[PDB]
Amino acid sequence: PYKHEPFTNFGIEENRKAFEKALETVNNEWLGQSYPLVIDGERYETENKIVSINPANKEEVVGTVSKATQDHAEKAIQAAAKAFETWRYTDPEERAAVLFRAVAKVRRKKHEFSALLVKEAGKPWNEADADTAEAIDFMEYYARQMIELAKGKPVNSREGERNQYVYTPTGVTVVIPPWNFLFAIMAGTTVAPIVTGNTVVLKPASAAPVIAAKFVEVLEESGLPKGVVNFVPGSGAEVGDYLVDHPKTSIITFTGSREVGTRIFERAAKVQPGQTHLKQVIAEMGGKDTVVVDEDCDIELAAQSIFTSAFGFAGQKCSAGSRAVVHEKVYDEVLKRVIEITESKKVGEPDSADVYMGPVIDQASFNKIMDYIEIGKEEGRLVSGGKGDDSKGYFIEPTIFADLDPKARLMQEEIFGPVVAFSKVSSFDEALEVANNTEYGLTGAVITKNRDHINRAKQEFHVGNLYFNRNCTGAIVGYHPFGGFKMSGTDSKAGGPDYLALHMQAKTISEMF
Repeated sequence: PYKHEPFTNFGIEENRKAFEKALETVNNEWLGQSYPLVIDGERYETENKIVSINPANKEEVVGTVSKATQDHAEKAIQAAAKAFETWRYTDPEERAAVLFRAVAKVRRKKHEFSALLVKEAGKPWNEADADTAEAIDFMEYYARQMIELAKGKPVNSREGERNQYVYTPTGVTVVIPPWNFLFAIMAGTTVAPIVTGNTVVLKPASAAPVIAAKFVEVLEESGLPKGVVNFVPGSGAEVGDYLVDHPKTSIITFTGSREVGTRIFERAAKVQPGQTHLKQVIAEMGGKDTVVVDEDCDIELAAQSIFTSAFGFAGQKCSAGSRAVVHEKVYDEVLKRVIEITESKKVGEPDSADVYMGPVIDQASFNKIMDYIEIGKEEGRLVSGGKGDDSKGYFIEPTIFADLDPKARLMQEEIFGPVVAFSKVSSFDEALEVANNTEYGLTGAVITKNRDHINRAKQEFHVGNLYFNRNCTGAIVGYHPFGGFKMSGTDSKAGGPDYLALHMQAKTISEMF
């Protein structure tokens, strides 16, 4: 019985005023508060801290969170291990219930959760609203999915026996979510194991730990027993490796970079002394996403599709289309039109609805993107943006490079910033060739009036999320399941039908009479 959370229409004055009301509530009350580690229901504070800043205004502290060590991580694993022993026998109805009232708490404070993402992550108003609505969706949808899974799957029974095929919970689950989709993905990859009866150690992205802290609190208020959820933000150097390596860790659910995910996949397979199981890794490892524009297309749609793909949340999306692969017949026109839409938009602090683009997340991220913009001048032609300054916030203009070789670094490597790369092709055959030439297979868009080309792409464009005559940054839970092939990870389709069963192990029960 599921339909998605409607986005806030920011054209109505009645909606615009409520968000304005909510942002000053966050500005004055929610901000600058202090958040401890949470292990087995107990609050741990350290003298050493992670300081969360407003990326649009680098000297406004959003909050200061305690930083965990290898000892705190050790205690978190045991907390979750011990808590698993009872939580795994909890009625699926009473696990889905924790999610249902956690939804209700988030829906009540919808605009102020959104306003915190604005503050902590530098998210524009529509983007921050979409993240919260998507967080709501995950919880609603995974609650309902567990109810359905508790019915089991039918198998054949011979005359004189009763055969049952059911799902059981697995073990301790290390959750490592990213900074970019700070709410939704972290809400989804946290609630999915918990509703399926597993116990969680949550290592939120240190680039944004206040939302996760606020979310952990929401789950404690929702009926979670001590140790089911554990909050341990810290260094991937000390804490991260330790959680992955631990003998009692059963599953790691990871969303982030390819280089980190590769390390995790490799490390988790190594059966440690005292380990009595094989570790499962669920990994979404970003992408390098492609908008194919055919010879015969709606040009306006092609341009609007490239634009939103490239510059939704300053290009800092796993799904972000940093690649424009465009037919020679329409090349110069589509490029002309993309430049017009791009530089008509306003980049600044998201203190109003009309700001389409905010800043990047931090200094390290600012540097990397700025290091990549230099590479684009050596490899292509700068036709828009390329300017950035980190003096008030980490602000970089939406950047467009043209005339790229299909094998250029800018056409191959994840940038996670407001950058597109244009490449001209001379047929649809060559367009799929270049579209398929990266190490990734997350998302892809095709813009075409040609029916044969749609049908061909359905078989031949090798991405997990394939789109026709629209942008490649859709991903709505229950409508478009999300996950990719190749180096985009293990293709675990978040917000689809198969995802909860990935956290569970099947049990066959048979009684001979």
